[PDB]
Amino acid sequence: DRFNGVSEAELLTKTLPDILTFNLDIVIIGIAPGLMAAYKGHHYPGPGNHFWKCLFMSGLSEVQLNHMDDHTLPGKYGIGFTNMVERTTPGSKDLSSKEFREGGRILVQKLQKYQPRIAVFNGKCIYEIFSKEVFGVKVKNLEFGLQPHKIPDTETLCYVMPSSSARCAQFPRAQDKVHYYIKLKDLRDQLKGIE
DNA sequence: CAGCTCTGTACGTGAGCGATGGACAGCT
DNA sequence: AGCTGTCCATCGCTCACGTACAGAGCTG
Repeated sequence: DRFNGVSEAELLTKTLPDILTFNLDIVIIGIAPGLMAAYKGHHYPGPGNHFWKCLFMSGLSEVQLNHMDDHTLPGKYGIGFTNMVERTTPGSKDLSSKEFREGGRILVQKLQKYQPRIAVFNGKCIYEIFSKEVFGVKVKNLEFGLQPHKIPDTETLCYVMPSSSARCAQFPRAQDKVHYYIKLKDLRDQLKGIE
């Protein structure tokens, strides 16, 4: 067993709650919660996931944080959390086309409410669907980083990063993703100097 | 033909897991 | 000196909130 006696079937019935507030700077949008997040009730508890490590190596967090700290982030730092698909999935390749499109609609309504300065898509696959469904734009070479469109009727920017999951071989280490988190830290700073 | 879409497949790290064995202490 | 167990170091192994790209099958 990997979940201390809790069956994987029980975990798929559990959900992970969003941590959203008004006047946030950053909203971290994951694909869908995984088995460990459903179990813990916290964001990115995967012992090999790069999220908390990249958030420190980049300087967004001044100390080395963990999943139990996610609830302190909206007030201490200005970071929020939400997901494209709400349902617990053991992987991104288990989700269906309809599910993501249902999620894209429910996600855009959330962003139009809370209105963060930057919406961070923790995964490229979810921006592919979102761009097509919300902006009617399907481009050949989709890239990471700052995107050209703002969330409809808001001033929220769209930032895309490789998934913090250790699954992708194209960015094998946390060190290989850290660059996007630093460039995100710069965008937050550039925007915070509005005056 | 040229450009598009949908789908199948391969790819690097490092963390946790269960199996295994060598060190070492306690007892004859 | 012989025997027996526990502790822990370590091996082999799988897996993680994906990504990119080749190719078949469309379509203009």
